[PDB]
Amino acid sequence: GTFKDYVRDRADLNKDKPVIPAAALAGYTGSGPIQLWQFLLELLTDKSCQSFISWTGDGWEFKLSDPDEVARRWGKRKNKPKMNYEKLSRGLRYYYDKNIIHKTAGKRYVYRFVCDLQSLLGYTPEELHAMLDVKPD
Amino acid sequence: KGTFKDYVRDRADLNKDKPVIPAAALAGYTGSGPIQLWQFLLELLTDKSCQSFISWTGDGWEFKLSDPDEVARRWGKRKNKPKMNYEKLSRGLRYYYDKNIIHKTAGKRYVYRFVCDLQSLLGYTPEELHAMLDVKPD
Amino acid sequence: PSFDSFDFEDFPAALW
Repeated sequence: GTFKDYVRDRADLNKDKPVIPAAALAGYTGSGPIQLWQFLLELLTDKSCQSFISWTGDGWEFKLSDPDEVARRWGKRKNKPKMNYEKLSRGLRYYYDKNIIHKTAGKRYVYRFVCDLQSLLGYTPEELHAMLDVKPD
Repeated sequence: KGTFKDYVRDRADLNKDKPVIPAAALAGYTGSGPIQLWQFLLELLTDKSCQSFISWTGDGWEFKLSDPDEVARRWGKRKNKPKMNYEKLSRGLRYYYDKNIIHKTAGKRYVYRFVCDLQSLLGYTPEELHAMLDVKPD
Repeated sequence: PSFDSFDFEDFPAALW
């Protein structure tokens, strides 16, 4: 119904409680609008998003169980209704070149933050895995 | 500045980042994707750590910019517009007046009022928010 | 109410 009920209802489903909020991370880095890598870190730290995106238990490695869903939420967040994983994948190559995110060789739809994300976020991979109750693969 | 972890903790100690109406959450509710100016203002107006430069007047949805420069600065930082200032912000607020969302209070400077039916959208009444935020009326 | 886009040359909307 209203926004108050919208907040209530979603709270009952344990949504909107990411460890690393994208807007909060953008404020920390001073980027202004959220960027794709911050958007992914929010989903990856949102227990309600583990069905379509989650960590693998190996450091900063993560997988996209439903790559089409993560793209839909990225399009709805940036007013790109025609956003699909095909386009979203194009934008990920930027993060490959800057050594921020790398594809796990020999695994499809699997990536890893190869930057010193521990020094940036102040979290270890095992710490977030425990908070998020991640089951290693 | 430390890590993001320290960043969140430092700001929590200052009672920041606890707005009643977060802009990002409101943007998801309305489906605007990126946050819009009116959502940003509602976040500041429901964030007690921001009352030194923006606050409710105690009269309905009326609010004042005690420091318009700080509001413009924070908007610029939030949207990566380093050249943002009151002049551009004022032009933006002028666009909202055409759509009958925000009107300016005549006789007072930097005082505006949400004219749309905000109570029905948010589920909060003006006086309810004032009480939560400890608004001292002007 | 509806919140149509606010995007002008003297007041451009941010995205990325």
